Formats: sequence, C-alpha cells, structure tokens
Amino acid sequence: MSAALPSIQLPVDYNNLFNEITDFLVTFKQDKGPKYMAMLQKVANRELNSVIIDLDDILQYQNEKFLQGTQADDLVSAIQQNANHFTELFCRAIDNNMPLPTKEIDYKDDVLDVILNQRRLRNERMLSDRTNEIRSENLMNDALREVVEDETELFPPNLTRRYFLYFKPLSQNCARRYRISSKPLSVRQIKGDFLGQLITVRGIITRVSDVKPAVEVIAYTCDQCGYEVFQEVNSRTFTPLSECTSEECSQNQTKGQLFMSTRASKFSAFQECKIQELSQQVPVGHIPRSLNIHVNGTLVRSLSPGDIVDVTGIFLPAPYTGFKALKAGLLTETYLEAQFVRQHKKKFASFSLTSDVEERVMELITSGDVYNRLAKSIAPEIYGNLDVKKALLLLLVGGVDKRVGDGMKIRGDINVCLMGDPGVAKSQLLKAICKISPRGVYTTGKGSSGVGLTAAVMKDPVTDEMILEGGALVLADNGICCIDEFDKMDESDRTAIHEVMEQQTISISKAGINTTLNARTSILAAANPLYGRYNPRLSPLDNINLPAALLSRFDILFLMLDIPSRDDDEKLAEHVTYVHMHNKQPDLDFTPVEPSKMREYIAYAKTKRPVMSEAVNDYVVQAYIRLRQDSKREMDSKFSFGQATPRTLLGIIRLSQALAKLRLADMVDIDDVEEALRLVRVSKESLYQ
Amino acid sequence: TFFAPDAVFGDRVRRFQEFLDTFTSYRDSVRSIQVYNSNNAANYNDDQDILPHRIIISLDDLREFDRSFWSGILVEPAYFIPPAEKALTDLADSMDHPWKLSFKGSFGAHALSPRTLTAQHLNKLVSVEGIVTKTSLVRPKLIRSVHYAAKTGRFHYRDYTDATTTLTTRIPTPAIYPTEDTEGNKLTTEYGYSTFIDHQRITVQEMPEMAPAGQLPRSIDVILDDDLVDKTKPGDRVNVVGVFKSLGAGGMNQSNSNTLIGFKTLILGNTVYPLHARSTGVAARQMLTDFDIRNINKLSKKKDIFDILSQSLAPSIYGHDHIKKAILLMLMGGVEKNLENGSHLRGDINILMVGDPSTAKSQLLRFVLNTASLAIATTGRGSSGVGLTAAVTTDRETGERRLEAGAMVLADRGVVCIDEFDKMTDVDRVAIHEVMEQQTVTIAKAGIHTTLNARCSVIAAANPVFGQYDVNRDPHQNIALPDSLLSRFDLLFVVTDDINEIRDRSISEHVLRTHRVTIPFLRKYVQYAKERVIPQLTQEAINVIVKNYTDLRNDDNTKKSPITARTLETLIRLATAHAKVRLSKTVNKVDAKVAANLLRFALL
Amino acid sequence: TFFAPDAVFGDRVRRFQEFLDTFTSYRDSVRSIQVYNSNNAANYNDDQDILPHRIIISLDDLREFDRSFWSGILVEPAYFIPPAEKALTDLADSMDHPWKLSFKGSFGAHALSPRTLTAQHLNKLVSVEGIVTKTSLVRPKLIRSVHYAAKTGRFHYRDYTDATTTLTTRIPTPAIYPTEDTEGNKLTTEYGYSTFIDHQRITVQEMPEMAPAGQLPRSIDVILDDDLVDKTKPGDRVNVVGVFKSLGAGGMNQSNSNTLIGFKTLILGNTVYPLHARSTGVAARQMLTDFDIRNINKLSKKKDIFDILSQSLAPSIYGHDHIKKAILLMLMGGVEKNLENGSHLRGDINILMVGDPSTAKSQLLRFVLNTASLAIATTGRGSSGVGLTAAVTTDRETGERRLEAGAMVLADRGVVCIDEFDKMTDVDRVAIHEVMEQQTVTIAKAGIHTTLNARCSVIAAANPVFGQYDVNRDPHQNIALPDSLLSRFDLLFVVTDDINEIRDRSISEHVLRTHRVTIPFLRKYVQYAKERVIPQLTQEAINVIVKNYTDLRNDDNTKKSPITARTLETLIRLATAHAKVRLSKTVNKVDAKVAANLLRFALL
DNA sequence: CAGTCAGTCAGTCAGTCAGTCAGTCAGTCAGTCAGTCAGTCAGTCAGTCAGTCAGTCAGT
Ligand SMILES: Nc1ncnc2c1ncn2[C@@H]1O[C@H](COP(=O)(O)OP(=O)(O)O)[C@@H](O)[C@H]1O
Ligand SMILES: Nc1ncnc2c1ncn2[C@@H]1O[C@H](COP(=O)(O)OP(=O)(O)O)[C@@H](O)[C@H]1O
Ligand SMILES: Nc1ncnc2c1ncn2[C@@H]1O[C@H](COP(=O)(O)OP(=O)(O)O)[C@@H](O)[C@H]1O
Repeated sequence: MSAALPSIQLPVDYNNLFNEITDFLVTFKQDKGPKYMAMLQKVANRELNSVIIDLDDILQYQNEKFLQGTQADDLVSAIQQNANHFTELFCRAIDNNMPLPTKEIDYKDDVLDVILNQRRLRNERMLSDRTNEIRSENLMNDALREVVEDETELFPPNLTRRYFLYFKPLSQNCARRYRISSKPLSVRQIKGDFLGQLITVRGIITRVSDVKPAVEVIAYTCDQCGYEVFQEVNSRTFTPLSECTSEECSQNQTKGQLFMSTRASKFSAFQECKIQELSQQVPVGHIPRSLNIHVNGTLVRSLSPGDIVDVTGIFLPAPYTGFKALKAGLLTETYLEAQFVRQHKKKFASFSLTSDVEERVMELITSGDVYNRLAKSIAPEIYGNLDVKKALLLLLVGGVDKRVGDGMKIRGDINVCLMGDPGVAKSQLLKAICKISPRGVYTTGKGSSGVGLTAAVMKDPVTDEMILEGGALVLADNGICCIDEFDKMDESDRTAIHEVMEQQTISISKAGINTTLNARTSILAAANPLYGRYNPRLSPLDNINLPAALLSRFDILFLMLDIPSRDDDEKLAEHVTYVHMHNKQPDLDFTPVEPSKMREYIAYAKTKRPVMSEAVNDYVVQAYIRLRQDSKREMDSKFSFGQATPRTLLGIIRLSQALAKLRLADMVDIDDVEEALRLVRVSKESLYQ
Repeated sequence: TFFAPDAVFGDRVRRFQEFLDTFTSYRDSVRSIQVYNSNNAANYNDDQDILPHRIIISLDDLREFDRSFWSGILVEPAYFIPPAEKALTDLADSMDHPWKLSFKGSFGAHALSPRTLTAQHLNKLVSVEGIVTKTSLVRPKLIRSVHYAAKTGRFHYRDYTDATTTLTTRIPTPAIYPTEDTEGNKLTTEYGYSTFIDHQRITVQEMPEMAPAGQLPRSIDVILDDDLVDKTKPGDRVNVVGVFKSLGAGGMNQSNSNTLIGFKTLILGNTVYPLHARSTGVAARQMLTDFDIRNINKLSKKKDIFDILSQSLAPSIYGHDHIKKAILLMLMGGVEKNLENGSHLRGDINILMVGDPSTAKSQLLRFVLNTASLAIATTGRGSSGVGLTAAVTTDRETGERRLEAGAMVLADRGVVCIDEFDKMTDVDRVAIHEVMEQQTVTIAKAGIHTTLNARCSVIAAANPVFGQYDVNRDPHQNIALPDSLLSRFDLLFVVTDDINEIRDRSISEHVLRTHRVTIPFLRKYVQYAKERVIPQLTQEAINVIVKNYTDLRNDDNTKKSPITARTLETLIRLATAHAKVRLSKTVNKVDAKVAANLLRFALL
Repeated sequence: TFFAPDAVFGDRVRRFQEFLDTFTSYRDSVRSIQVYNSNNAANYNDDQDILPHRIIISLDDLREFDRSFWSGILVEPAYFIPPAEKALTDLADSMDHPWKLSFKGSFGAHALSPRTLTAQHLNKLVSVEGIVTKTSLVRPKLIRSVHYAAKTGRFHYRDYTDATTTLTTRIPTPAIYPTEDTEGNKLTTEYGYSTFIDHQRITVQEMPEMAPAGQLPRSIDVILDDDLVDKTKPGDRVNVVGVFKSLGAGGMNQSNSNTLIGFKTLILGNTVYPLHARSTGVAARQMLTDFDIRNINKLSKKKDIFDILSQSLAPSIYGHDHIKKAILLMLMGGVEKNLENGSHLRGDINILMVGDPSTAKSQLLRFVLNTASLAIATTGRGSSGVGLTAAVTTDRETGERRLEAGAMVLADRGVVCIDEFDKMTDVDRVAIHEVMEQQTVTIAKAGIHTTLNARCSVIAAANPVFGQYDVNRDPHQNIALPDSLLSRFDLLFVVTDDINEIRDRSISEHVLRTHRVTIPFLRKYVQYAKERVIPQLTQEAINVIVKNYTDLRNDDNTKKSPITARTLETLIRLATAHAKVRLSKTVNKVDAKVAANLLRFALL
C-alpha cells in the first residue's frame, strides 16, 4: 500500500543469502567427511544439545570461493550488521536436511525425546490420511501435494526442535591473516548506536542470581473438540485465555472451556547477572558503571561471581521507562544477550584433555630442575627471600584432604603468616600470589566490616526471594584469601578467622539467619610487629600483638628481619636500578615462566593423591621425638618458642604430602621429608643475627 | 513543500547568509571539520582491507552587525534559531544533517543564578550556573522504525516525534507502533537499521559560595541531547546556556483538577561548559600560543633556571630555599613506570613539614593550593569518607547501591593538602596506609566489593608533641607517630626558631616593605613541562646513587634512623624530576648531585 | 518531502520515463505546445505597447512495450496514473503545472454502454457512450485564498481540497475560511489573486438506436474539470473515457439509517469526445493529407469535371442529369454577403421536386441525407416545435424558462429534407414563411421575447393534387399550394412518367445489372471547395444575366408565371456557385451560360 | 614520679516500623448529544375545461 506506511529499498537481499547459506551448510570439507554432517548427525543421535557456528569458516569459505570464481556475496558483514534475523533464517536452513534414523530410541532416555517423537509420528499419519481420502475421489502429482499441504493444520516446525543455536565471534588472528567484530570494548564505550550488532565486552561479574524456569509456549486442552490450542508469550507478563479458538469449537453454539497442562509446554532456563567496569579502563575521576545480561539455554551455570570474563553477544532493547512523569517517548532501556563466554584465568579442575597439553608441560619437565625454577618464577621482580617463595609454592599446591569414614575430615591445606617490617617487600607477594591463583580475594585491614566478609541477607530483585548475598570469604573458597594488617582487625573478625581455622565452618545466629555456611579457604596473613621494629632486648610475643594459640594455628610462621649489611647492597642496587633502567630483571642464565603455562602445570599437578609408606613412618616418628624432646627442655619466654604442638606434626606430614605431588610420582621418599624438616628448622629461628 | 514557507523565513535566511559570508573564519572552521572527517574516513576505508557537527558563534560580532538580529535572538529565540540553522546547513551542503549552533557569550544581563530565575524571564534565552546533582542514567530514544515484510519482500518505514524537538510547537499526532499492514501480513521488525539517539537529564542547584546565609536551596532541571551526553560528573561546576521552555497543559484540561499549579518548566539544550573551581575540576585547558612555547624554548636552555624558579614561589616569604626546591620537585612529580604482567611502581613525592608555630607552615600550603591544579584541602576531620565513599545511595528507580566519591578518589593526579596531621585518629591512618603505597582503595562494605583507583600526592604539617622542643631533648619522638608513617614519607623537613640579630633585620625590612618569574607564566611552564616528554635514565647516574646509598647506610645507620630501600627509590624519583625540569631527554650526573644534596639537607 | 515517497513510486516513474523517451513523437508534440504559447506570449508582450496542457497517448504502443504496465492501467488506475503524470511534468520542466493525459483507445473489452455498467466493473477504467441530457450550469470552484492584513502589511495564504481531486484518498481535514489571525487583527480578503477553477456535471443515457424494444432507460452521471467545460450541447452523442469512482459513506456511519443503499457512483474525467451521428452533429473533422489536396489540385484544372461530378451522385439511378447538377449547386451553396449597417442577403438555394409516384423522388433524398453534413429529415409532422422551441422548461433550481431547440434551429448551415410537403397544415407554413427568407425565428410565447438565428436550406417533394396528371389539363394548380410558397422556392422540377420502348430497355438492363468519383473522396472535395475561397463577381457576367432577365420577363411573362426579382437574385447565386465548383477566384461568362441553361430547363 | 589498665562516655552503626506516595480500579451518575419527530413550505404534476381549427355535410 502506498501513501501510508511507505516503502524503501536497501542493498540487502535475503534471496541468494539463503541459497549460499545452504551451500555453506553442506559443502565444507576442511575440518572424515564434511564438518557439519558429523556434528549434526551427532545432534540427531541425541547426545548433544548446542551447535557452535563460528565466524571463521564463513570467512575462509569466502576467500576460497573468491579465488575459485565466481564472486561470493558478502555475508560476514551481513551477519555483523543485523545478527538477529539470522538465527531463525539459519535454523530453518538447517532443518531441511537431517540424518534421521541413525540409532533406535533407548528405553530409558528422557521425556523430551519421547514427546517430540510422538509429535513427529502423529504429524506424519495426519499428513498421509488426507491424501488417502482425496486421491480416492477423482476427478504431475505436485498439484495434489499442494492441495493436501494447505488443508491440514499441523504442528509448526518452531516447536519440534530439541536444540539451540549459538554464534562465535572471530579472532584477531584470522582477521590479521587475511587483512572488528570483536574489538574488546568497555562499558563506557558502548554508545547508543550499536543496538543490534554483535559486540564484545569485558569486566567483573557481580550478583549472579539463581536459575528458574521461564515459559515460552503454553499448551491448553479443549476437552470437547479435542484440539491443543497453543499460545506464544513474548512479554514479561501474560494473560490466560477463554472458551476456544479452534475451527470446531468455533462456529458452533456451545463453546467448550479450556485449561492448561505442563507436560506439553516448552521451557527454558533463565538467569541474569551484571557486569561492572574493570576499574583499569576508567578515566581519571569516574566511577564504574554496570550493564545487565540475560542468559538463555545451554550456556547457563558458567558465570561464577568475582571473575574476569569476555562475554560476546548481541545488544537489544527491552521496553521500560522509570517514573511516569519522566517519560518523553519512547525511551527504551537496553540489555545484552549472551552468546559465548570466554574466561581469563581458566579454572581448575574443569579440564580433561592432555595430549596437546604435554607439548607445553613436557618442555618444563624436560627443562630440568622444575621445582627451584618455579620457585624462582613467582614474583621475580623482587630480590632475595628464596625460602619464602619456596614455601608459597607449597601454599599454591596444597592438598591432600582425607575422609576417614566416620566422617570427620582433615585438612588438607596450609596456613602461612608473615612478620617483619617494613621494607622487606611483603605486599608485592600478596598482590602477586593473589594474582596467580584463580579465585583469589585481597582484602585490607579496615577495610571490610564484620558483616562484609561474612554473608548478609538482602531482598532480591526480579527473581525471588531472600537469597544470602555472600561476603569476601564465601566468595573465595577453594582459593587463597590474602589479608593485610592483621593486627588492626576488630575482635569479632578474629573469632571469624578462628572459626575458619577449624574446617568448613562459619556459624551465624543473627536476626534472620541460623545457617552454617561452608568455606574451604586458605589464609595467608601479614602482621606487623610492635613499634618500632625488632628489639632483641624485647622478648618474642612482646613485640607480637597476637596470642600463641593463633601462633599454634599457623603451622608455618616466618619473620623477615631488616639488618644493614655491606655485601648485599650492591647486588640490590644493581638489581633495582637495572630495572628502572629497563623492564625485565633476570639474566645469565634464566627466563621467567609465563604465568598461564605455570597455572597449566600446577593445575595439572593436583590430580595425583600420593601414598606414604613404612620407612617414612620411622623417620617422621623419630624426628617428632627429636623436636618434642628438645623443645620442652627450655620452658622459657626467651628466643625459644615453646612448645612444638602436634599441629606441627600434622603440618609436617602435610608438607611432605604437598612436596610429593610436584614430583608427580606417588613416590614419597626421604628427600621429601628431609626437605620438609629443612623448611621447618630454617622457617623459624632466623632472629639470631 | 513542507508547508511552502513564507517570505519572512526567506528574509531571515538571506540576512544570516549575508552575515555568515561577511566574516570568514567560520567557513574555515567548517572546512576543518569536513576535511578531518574525510581523511579519517579514508583511513577507515583504505588501511583496513567522529567529531560532532556544531560551530561556535560568538555574540561579539552581531552587536556590530545588526541590532535587530541581536535583540531578536535574546527575546524570542523560537523565531530566529531554526532559520540560521537552515542557512548553515545550506552552506555546508553547498560547499561539499542538523548542524546546530552554540552562542558563546557575553550575555546581555542574563547572567542569572537559579535563585532569581522565575518567571517573567520565561521563554527567552538564559545563562545559568551552579552545582550539578543528581545526574540520572543514559537512555536511548527511538526515532525511525524499519520493518521487513513477509512474504512480498519490501521494507517499510515510520517516523516519530515528541515535545522536546525543535523549539516551535506542532499539532501532535500519535502513531501506533505498526504491525499488520494492509493487506494483512505479518511485519517482523528489525534492528540495526532503525536509528536511535541518546537522552539524559540533570538538575542544577545554586552555588554554595554564592548562596545566602542559611536557607533552603531551590533548583531547576535541564534536558540534554545527542552530542552532549556525559560531560559533567556530579560534583562539578557548570555553566548552562539554553532556552527556558514551559511545556505541558496545566490542569486546565479536565475540571475539578488536582496538581494545583501546572506548567512545569525546564531548559532545552544547549552548550554545557564545565568551568574551573577553587577545589574541584581540572584547569588544564590553559592556552599555549606559539609565542609562549617560543619563550619557554628561549628560557629553557639556561644554567640558573632551577635557582630562578627556586626563588619564584616566594614573593613574600624570607628564607627556606630547600623547601621551595622540594615543592617544585613535587609539582613535576617524577614519572610513572608500569611493568608488564606485574604491579606498577610509584612515581610522585610525599612531603611532611614539622616545626614550631608561627613559621609560615600554614601560609605555604595555601600557595600550593592556588598555583597547582586539582588541590583539595582536608583539615582535621575527616571521618567518615575521606579515603572511602561511604556508599550512602538510596536510588529511587530500583534497589541498587552506588558509590559517592570522597576526597581521595576525586583528587586523582593531584595534590592533597592535609593540615593538623597529628589530630587524625589511627582509624583513618589505616586508610592513609592503604593509599600512600598500595595506590588503591578496596571497599567491600555491605555491598559491592570493588577496587577503584586513586594515586594522589600528600602534603602534611604536624605540630610537635609538647612545646616547641624541636632540638632540645632528642629527635626520638618529638613527633611521635610511629613508625611506618615516618617511613612512608619521603622527606622530613625539621624547622626551628633560632634567635639572632641579623635574622631580625632581614625579616624586619622584608615584612615592612611587603605592605606597600610571574606565576601565570609559571603554570604554563609547568604543564608543558609535564606532558612533554618523559625521560629515560642512563648509565652516567647509577654509580653516584649506588656509592651514595651504601654511604648513607654504612654511616647514617651510625648516626640516625631509619633507612630502607624506599630511600633508594626516592633518589631515583628526584633524579627523574630534576631531569624533567631542564626539558631534557636523558639523565646526567648533575641530577644525582642535586638530589643527593637535597637528601643530605633533608636528613642531616 | 511530502511523505518522502517510496521506491515503488520511483520504479513507476523510471519505467514510464523510459517508455516516453523510447518513442519520440510525444517530445515533439510537447515542443509544439510550448513554442506556440511562447510566441503567443511574445505577441502579447511586444506588439501591444491559451492552449491547454494535455498530451494524447494512444494505447497501441504500450501493448508492444510492457504487458505489466498495460494490464496495470486497465485494472487499478489509482496506482498508475499519478506516477506517469509526475514523470511527464518532469520532462516538460526539464526541457524548458498539471500536464494531464488522455488515453485514446482501443479499449480492452471495456466498450460498454451504460445499460450493462454496474457493479463488478467498479473502480477500473471504463469507456461509455450515449446521449447527453440534462447538462447543468457552469460554476466556479475555489482553491486558494489570499488575505491582506491590517495594519502590519503582510499577505497571507490558505489551501483547500476536496474528494473530487486526484484519484487516491486522503485523510480529510476541513479548514475554516480564515479571519482574525493571531494576534487579533482584521483580515480583509481580496480577489483577483485568489485562484478559481471551473466545474460542471452532465448525465448520460444509453443510445436509443441501441436500446431494447420498450423499457425504461437507466443512466449515470459524469463530473468534468478545468479544460473540459462546455464541449457538448445537450442532444449530442458523446464518448466518455474515465474512472468509475465510488465515493461517500453509505449509511454505515450512524445507526438506524435511512437512504437504504448508499455508495453513490459517478465517473471522473477524462476525455470527452463528440462523435458523428446519422442526424445531429458536425462531421467536418475529416482529414486532408497533402496527398489529398495534391490530388484535388490534379483534378482541379480539367474541363469536364462538372460533367464528371454530375454523374457521380447517380451510381444506380438512370437519367435526370439536371437534378444532379442542381444538387451539387445546392451543396456548394453560394456565398453569403452581409451588408454594412443593413440586413444581410441570402446565400443558398431551395429546391422543390414534384411528380408522379415511383419516380425515385424518395430514394434521392436519402442519398443527399447521407453524403452531406448536418442532414435532418422531417416527414409529415411536425407540430409542435419544428420551427420553434416550445419553451417547455421546468428548471428545478429556480423559476426560469429556457429554450429547447427544434429541428430548424439545430440544422444551422445544413440541409433539411422534408417529405410529403402537401400534408403540412398552413399553421406550420406560417413558420416556413418565417424561415425561408427572413432567416430568423422570433419566439415571444409566455415568456422571453427572443430572436435567434437559423439559416437552413430546404428540399421538399410533394405529390400532385389528384392522380398523376402532371401535364394533362394545365400547370395551373396541378400542385395547388398558392402562391407565395411557389415564389419562395427557386426551382420547380416537374417530373413525368413517359412511356417508350427504348426507355424500357435502358431502364431494364440498368436495374438488372445493379443487383450484382467515389464518394469518400467526393466529400473531401466538397469541404475544401467550401472553406476556400470565396469568389467575387466581375464585369464579364453582368450583361448576360441582364439581357437574359429582360428576355425572361418580356417573353416568359407571355408564356408562364410568375417572375419576380428573386429570379434575378437566384441567377446571381447559381453563377457564384458554379464559379466555386472550378476552384477559381473570379466569375466568367461560362457560369452565366450554365446557370442560364439550368433555369431554362427548370422553367420551360 | 611515670606507665598502664580499667572504667566510662560518646559517636556511629545496624535494626525497627509507621507514614507516604504512586499506580489501578469499578460503579455510578450525570452531562451532553444524537436520533426522533412534527410542523412548514414551496414546487410540481395530473385532472379538467375552453377555445380554436380542420373535417365533413348540406344548401344554393
Ligand atoms: N628485595 C627487594 N626488591 C625489590 N624491591 C624491594 C625489595 N625490598 C623492598 N623493596 C621495596 O620496598 C617496598 C615495600 O613496600 P610494600 O611491599 O608495598 O609494603 P610493606 O612496606 O608493608 O612491605 C616495595 O615498594 C619495594 O619497592
Ligand atoms: N619567614 C617568614 N616570612 C614572612 N612571614 C612569616 C614568616 N614566618 C611566619 N610568617 C607569618 O606567620 C603567619 C603564618 O603562621 P603559620 O606558621 O603559617 O601558622 P601555624 O604555625 O599555626 O600553622 C603569616 O601571617 C606570616 O605573616
Ligand atoms: N430511374 C430509376 N432508376 C432506378 N430505380 C428507380 C427509378 N425510379 C424509381 N425507382 C425505384 O423506385 C423506388 C422508390 O420510389 P419513390 O418514387 O422514391 O417513392 P415515392 O414515390 O413514394 O416517393 C426505389 O425502390 C427504386 O428502385
């Protein structure tokens, strides 16, 4: 119609793009036979649910067709400009061809399979009945097919699907090889002129909610006519309906009445979260913003709170404005749909493959002297203190927990303090190791309140209700919780830490909580001595503001002295000035291991569980008789530290079991336990000079 | 023809055409914008295989061009702005779109604060300044739809308008978001081709430095537009020039009315300028003509300029050269080196004065508060929320917690001038321990655990413990804030009150003649010294600070206390800053000599 | 932008642009119209110190150009006519306004009479023919107003539209005839600058020669436009090509409706052609190519063409040459000389036949009824209203009396073929006395005293009084309609029924071979002989008719009766007509010889 | 005579619940508005009579 709602032409065609997308779907040989008959046959064999259609095979197909002749119609930019029509267009391009019968149905499979099977079979018999009727009423056969295909109501192919479909953006590598769709943007950068494209962000996830079902189509029954009246729901709120809308309970006097059912609808998981700004890509005087994300389908349960993530998705509107008196029409309030999630700091132990990984791991293993090299590698940009780095590698490894069938549980973990002041560069190690380990939270002294690092209760928006929002310690479990300035903590926080020293437990009896939440954390602390520093006139624990019970809960305690000495100063000055002169320290003859390959090594190392033996029983027992024997013949408040509790015995077996894993051997030997006794006797007792 | 417009509109368009072709700088500005976007488009269309559209017009010229057009704009602007915009789009289309204007002034005795705004100034052109609070969120607005049809394969089209459009009125016609054209076919919509244009509204309170004694404040609200989104963070000081429109039907429509007085008011557009304050907001917009950089190059190559600029910050203060040298070395600030895959290393300098009363220790910090840029002064208290944000947000639209920056976040790249440093309690001194080396502020209160950034520089001036006893008993706790706080600070200037007779003379005629090189050149020296260029350290300066540092340990560990590696790092920082002063590129032995002497006088 | 029209409208405009530039006669026609109005404007702007705008497009070419555009127009014309008009105004503006079209056809099996019109042919393009009655009055319609203001001195402006505009629909907006603008000032209107465009509606009945046996007629009605006012007097036969629009809301608006079936119908536009009939309306549109006038010039200079064209009107009638010579002299008709400040003198010739039955006297008059132009036949009666109008008008809009022409007013410049002239009563013979010399008809019935004009030519054929006794007793009343009626007639051919044997033979083989120079050339000879050129009489011909006339008085007053001066005047008329036949300019003695011989055979 | 420990007020923080303001609603009732009708008024059309003319008969 002209003159009201007029027309426009544009260069974009939807005619040959469908044909080209069919040709791409069939003939692609690069990755036995073709690529998508294998994966799509795997889908129809009912062992898979998602389909990843990348944006690299399309571009390589365009350079191949561009060099063969003829000219190929530009399709990649056509996806990148619109990116919403192509899921439905692409998916009805898939459904013409599918290798159906490749395996008979199992009996015990599922319920969604058997529902879609009965819909398909009933659809066939309905389609064959009418051509068994009209064909016997005469009076090439394409015409009779066109007769039957338009006098029969069917289940539409939007409902018999079983899978989902997800894109995947293109690298800088493939765009560099042949010469945009994924430039990593920030949340300030998203102008309001990207609505519809396919973009990429990065930030820290905060406040990820629960997973609860949301409806897509609703299936009623009519009870008299016998139909099944569907209804699609697009909006936030819907409304139920009344008497009927069929073609038999309509045009009659006596309409029926319909009521719903839940084993014939179609559900989908649903979960929303928020991205905060990364706080490194901000201007000078500003505050981090936020931007919502919906998540549908298979991609759910991959957004853990407190991470660094690279979400790529398309960017739609969703209608709302705020107060009614502020509206000007037709303000829209955007969100970000999710398509494919790629994390930095990949989390152990969510990996299985080993074959390609050994090409990098076996280089470190065949490099020779793996252990002291890795001990050199953690935070190389300081000088000195090889023993502290040596112990903190054993913090990052950890292990091994043990259930004894009661079931009372033992740890399983190491707890390390640091002492001395001020210029021994202790904060650099805390930022360092709370940057190497995934799931690592760095909290200062004050700082967090008592309710900041325990959980709290708050009302939840749209999904309901009353979830316990976690604190710092509940966030970082099975990780490392660095702590600055341990002396300035409020005393309630001290009892919280002492409750973490017994395993698993924080207990709350406040105004709305009776729970016992879990925490499997590891604690590294850094306490300062009494003012000013290190008087050998003053006794131990005189210059320490902490009770010796808390000294007993730490199996490993350190102290970093500060004594002026002539010889080390030139090495230290050449070290530091050698890096302000440049940006890399080590030379002659060493290279630092990159941290990603190191996390691959340590992440590989935690799947061993070594087993002790009988000679190490004798050696551990006799060494404990030594330490117990000489530790209690002093009994004074002197530089000696009494009284070598059996937590040192459990801690030294636990350090032996930790050192045995880096040999990757299940071969607990005497160099193991001898190394552990070396770190015990050298660990403390450094205050002699 | 839209409405086949009158010959009046032709008269305004022709006259403003004649003015715009009279003075010919504006044609060159349009040429600059057009060429810049052209060559940017050539880079984005040639290698891989932005600027807005508004011209700043000053109201100087129209007073000497036409009195009619001058006093025409400042009385009834809904009759005179759309013709001039039409003629400017005519010129810009003819030389090679909206093409709005600015009207930078010089305004006509409409310089009024929003205390005295209403209401006989209504529907004129008004300039308003004040504080910005409580800026809302940015939302996109829809203008043009595009629909794909099925199955005939034709796109479609629709427009939308509002009341916050161009400044006239129009008989309104709403229009349903379309679906199911004639004849009956499903219209599946699209995105990516349908346009969108941003929208944001902020409110303005009058100035507290201009306000009356104590009364409630009264405030108005401003709507912004496409190319004016996100200029002003809340807390700035903002000049707004716009049109004081009054839209809405004020309860005269339906009888037995509530909302007793209608006719809500606002301001449209147009040209939000942020301006300099005494304590918040950057002043780095200061102009640098070629005459000025030619003069900087003229004075740049002498051999006494550190001793000239030493005695420049004291026009009326006797003595204390080494303090002045330390303050210039603070204002240059060193260089910031961030490592690869590690943590950065700190760049600036932190200074504590301590000494007897009546020693011009408080007079100096106001002078550093004036000459620098982004100075923020905190005296005494303090708690709560200097180093933090306190998170007190009660956002009305939805349950959400925002942050409201204190004094430490807001003074980024700046100078914090704290007075009476002993009166601070230790609970805030925890936050000063967090700022002065870690350079980050972690807040995990209720809440949202964050890690923002703040990298300020600190000057303090504390009193002695009891009396003026700065030399009498011992240096061991005449100050008594032990001990890490003594180590974080780089320099410890210890100022005494010696009595003499020649000193009484030299003080006397100075103070007497005061009652009866220039700084607005000096800050233009400073910012050009700051942005260009960073130096690198060279081989000639390592051995001086190595020998000097082993000297200071082996002997100053026999004299005084304490010495850490932080002294070595501050030696490197003062070397780099004194290299920045002479506008060089490399590092000479001269720098290590000067910084060595400053640390000798500072410690001994 | 009106509504920023679609690319569909662009497709139609581009395609019809390609057709109009394909065949290149139409460009030359537009050039002819434009040059003619240009040079007329030069005469009206240079010495002292019209043509409409439509191009006739034939539907021959579009069938061999595009089937889509062809069968597009004849099905839905409200989507295809305004684009082609838009492209034609584009071409006419680009080479140097509405510029409408015609669509002359050749129509597609839409050749339908208004008996079979309704209703599944609705809103298509339909061609209708029939009689025109009852044509209304011409009224001017308003389009654009212009108002002068007081006292500010600015003109103003306003538009108006209707439902009989261009063929689409439009959401209607009425608009008050303005007065008292904002701000309040008197708006005195004006004329002379405000445009006006004419308007007229006629109704069409089906043809009586095509109608069924006896039934009531059924009729529709046609709206006309600007350049189509006053083409067709009531009584014509008219082809109409237009669009069968159906406007109005048919009682579905308000409930409990009267006017049981709404949706009144009409026809818009477009191209009223009057066409030839058997008895009313001119046929002088016959084409004259240069080949034809070259052939007329080729045959024009012979010496036997009066004896060739004598024997041309008788393809199948034996004998009677002198009757045929008299009939050609009637069809040429002489010349009309109006004096200065007096009364005009009559030009044509009047002929009466009289004789025995079965003498082809009735067969001849049908042949004169076919070959001539504007022939009207009246046999017997007659009264009332052959020579008058009878004034029977009952005009519905107001009390007024119009006239409705009879047979004598309507046959101006023509031939009236009366049969059975004796059967007329004398009361109508009073009206024949009024017509045949006074040349005017005065009607003063109730009424309005008028004097219209009618200057016909008369042929009659009366029977003898009793028997075939044409020669037996005496010529003194074998006819008996005395006596002025015998004198008004010029010639009195007296036809007998002699019996012979050779005459029986010459009749016999003629009638026998008839059962087993060409006229459509001959009328093209006639009209070019008529418009060019009038002759003048010369000195060479006076003395022949003077001597001949004194001869006819002094001897034919001794033989027969009567002779008046009217015989002399008819001698001059036949001399002038025979001078017109040979395409000459002057008058020779040959003409007086031939007319002399014709009057000898006519009387003696 | 100076350090220190414990008691003690004070400021600040989290929990508590009663007003408060924005958004929705159904019933009814009233205010206007349109459809009803009835009376007016001019135009118009069929019946009816009178005059006038052509036909026909009778008288000279
Ligand atoms: N061995 C070393 N190598 C490099 N830098 C050092 C070394 N020892 C001390 N430093 C410097 O001393 C500083 C110690 O400060 P930091 O570790 O941030 O907190 P703290 O003062 O509490 O240890 C570091 O900034 C570092 O530059
Ligand atoms: N060297 C000096 N030269 C000039 N004026 C001085 C000098 N020293 C102190 N003053 C005077 O001391 C006053 C400032 O006192 P100040 O020492 O800044 O305060 P406070 O010690 O309380 O912080 C100024 O008015 C200034 O005139
Ligand atoms: N000279 C003739 N030649 C041919 N046909 C003739 C001639 N005279 C008479 N007719 C015949 O006479 C018939 C017409 O008779 P006509 O005298 O015209 O009628 P009326 O005497 O009633 O006026 C025609 O059919 C024609 O065939």
